[PDB]
Amino acid sequence: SKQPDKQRKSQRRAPLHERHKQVRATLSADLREEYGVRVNAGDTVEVLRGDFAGEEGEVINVDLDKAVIHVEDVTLEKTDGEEVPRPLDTSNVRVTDLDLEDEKREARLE
Amino acid sequence: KTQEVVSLLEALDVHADIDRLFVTS
Amino acid sequence: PKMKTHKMAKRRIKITGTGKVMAFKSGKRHQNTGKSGDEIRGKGKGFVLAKAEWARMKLMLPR
RNA sequence: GAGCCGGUAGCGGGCGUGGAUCCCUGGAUGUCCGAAUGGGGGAACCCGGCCGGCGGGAACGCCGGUCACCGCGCUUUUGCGCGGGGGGAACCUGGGGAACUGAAACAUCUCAGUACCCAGAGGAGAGGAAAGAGAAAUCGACUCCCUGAGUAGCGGCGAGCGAAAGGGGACCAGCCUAAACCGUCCGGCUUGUCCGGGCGGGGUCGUGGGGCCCUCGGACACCGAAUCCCCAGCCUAGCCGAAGCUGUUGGGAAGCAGCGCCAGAGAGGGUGAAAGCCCCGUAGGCGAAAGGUGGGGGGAUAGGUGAGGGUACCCGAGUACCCCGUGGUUCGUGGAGCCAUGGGGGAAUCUGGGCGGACCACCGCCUAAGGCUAAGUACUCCGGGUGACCGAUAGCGCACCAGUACCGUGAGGGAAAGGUGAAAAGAACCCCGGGAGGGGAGUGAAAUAGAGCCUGAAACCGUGGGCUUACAAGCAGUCACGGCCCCGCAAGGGGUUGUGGCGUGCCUAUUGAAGCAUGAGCCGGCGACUCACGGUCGUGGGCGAGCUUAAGCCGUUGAGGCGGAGGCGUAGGGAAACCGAGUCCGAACAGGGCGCAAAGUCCGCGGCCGUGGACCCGAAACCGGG
RNA sequence: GGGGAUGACCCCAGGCGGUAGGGGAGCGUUCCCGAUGCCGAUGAAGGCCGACCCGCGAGGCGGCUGGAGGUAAGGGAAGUG
RNA sequence: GACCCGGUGAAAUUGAACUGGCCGUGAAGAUGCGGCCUACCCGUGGCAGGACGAAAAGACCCCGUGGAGCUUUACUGCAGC
Repeated sequence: SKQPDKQRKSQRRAPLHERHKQVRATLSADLREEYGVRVNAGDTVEVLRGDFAGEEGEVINVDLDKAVIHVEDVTLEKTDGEEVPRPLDTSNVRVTDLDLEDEKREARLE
Repeated sequence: KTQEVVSLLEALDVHADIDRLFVTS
Repeated sequence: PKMKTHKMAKRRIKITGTGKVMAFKSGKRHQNTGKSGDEIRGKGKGFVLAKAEWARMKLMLPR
């Protein structure tokens, strides 16, 4: 990690969990100001960019794999028809309703 | 402290300052 | 790096800072010449011009 | 730390916070070939002994396991139990060991102890405490840098080849062994007194050892390894980890605009178009191990050497030395030595014996004819960084189903092919059609972005228009004028041409060139006077005495600084002795060299020259291993 | 050569065909400076066309193209034409 | 077979070309230089003469103090005797 490429190298060649590193982000008021450690991968979010900028949505599939995630909102319909989930670019994921009814969720980040 | 720097800075800022070269002795 | 036909440097060949050079008369003698006396009065130094250039040069550095 | 059954997207079915996928290390399996070694053998396949379960052996019988090549010592016994080998891109040393080419031929020679082939050790080997050096009575491992010297000099003295002690620097360290003398003894001859070999004595550093007599004297000296846990370094992932939102043109914004913060971390990348504050597991920095490798550093382990005089002396080699015939060396047979040896002679053990280049006298130097010795220089398979390095015809030839596709019998040769998109949302359905492929519809920021689908120019083929075309030469054309057509830079140009004037292409190499001499069919990309060290003259400029090595230290940026062996000017004349602004010839005041400062010197850029493959490609051929 | 302010202007003299070849001076090309240098989604580049600048090798500029750059008013560098 | 039909659909050489005969000319055997004479625009089946036609950077030549095979009382050496 001292050159532009070792980034990819460690990032996805080493811990997929590093990809979780990718998971990293932030959220609403409460939680966020509250602090900034430990998360939920699958939590609620709003997209702060793209036409979909400022759009209300929920995180369903934490998809560190393809290096991003899927939220019910950020979705598009096909051409044949059927509607389906959009490839969501980590980059503008704002979490807020901090998924926590899950005791463990609470324990870890709120 | 670098904020202290902030300080001496307030003391004599300028574009020449922008130039700015750090020398101790 | 570099050198001199160290040879001509040695047989005949030397420079006075003038940037010029001499070698021995060499007109006969030191081989045949039952020849003479006054001619023998012919072996102090010879100063060949212009050419004393490939000369000088090739020697360049030391002498 | 919460997703996963790899690159395959798909189906069909599944695992995991009663720390899954995966990162690491340390595990068992580990089919068959390949030193192959159990035997054979066109590898990757076919053959053999014991244990092996006992296996179906339904009222009938296995694989599996296993197991043994040979060179190596030696506990010899009947030999049991050790080491080897097979690799390896380049690096090392030794064994062996070449033509071209330069000398403008070519026999010496150079290319070189170069290429190659070989054996072998390593992680580095090389080598390495002196029969040295040199000579100031001085120096002291071996190696590697600079310097010394392109000197001293080797030489059809022709091309060329060309050192070393000393100074500077990095590094630093030292130890044995036969070496019979002693004793120990074993085993012998055959008892003595002989050699013999396992034990110590010594087991030599700069000469002593041993053996005799008295002085001894009575504890800090660890190498190359041995040892502890040490920071054991690393081994991959370790983890924290500062700080803006609202507006807004936008298909998108991180952008314009408003105001808000960070900050020893305004290194860079990823983010739908360029953000310090959005992602970044980055620089700020802290971080961290139960495994697998150190120096340091600590200890004992510690091995291990460590004083005095005497005495008739016994104590590291089988050959030095010499003569012939070769080697290294700078030495090309030479006035020609030192070491190393091929072949014959065949010494001396301290007044021994080589040495200082023929030799002789005296001096000075060293102590051979055994062994080990980390570190200071080389090298790159591999990991990291960094680049006035490259951008797919450039980089390694290969940026990803390439040393493979393919000609080769074989050894061997050896391509080309990257990019759509922001992400597929990749194109249902409808339409002609055998279909592909074409039209609609939907994505959409565009799809004349549409799947070999970015930017996709030229060559060249098409489809529409303007003009122009049948008594006419020429590439070409271009100067004039006219007719018709367009006037987004209008009373002037645009394109086209009927006529008319004058008019032999282009490039190489040529006395001379349309050329019928060459060159070249078209367009697009590659493509040829450079670098390095010398030297040189020009000059820009820093002192005139001017100037720098190797190195040591300082280093986001990472900053240059300090180093004073040396080498070029400071007179030179000579062959030299040597003298010297004089100096050689000579014995004569006659000339040649010089004196005459006019002074350089370093660095920078530049015309050039020498060695370099060195303006570029171009053959026959000689040589090496296959 | 006669003054030149830096240009430049003027007079005359005074030529100015040119290969090997020798001397001066410019041009664009991808790079390193960003010598108290930064343009661009209302386009970086390259492309596609042109009756203002240069003696010129080139400039500028306007139009259409296309998706992402990269320039450097000045010196430095070279796999340059 | 050629020729006409339908299906298929290369190749060397090539600057480029809308390329006459003449008599002359030039480097000396010219379609494109001069004066002149015929001469309409295109094509396919043909005939070979010219385009010094193609193929090949003469192998006959000479030149480079070029190469490789063989020869003897050429030089020098090595082998084996």
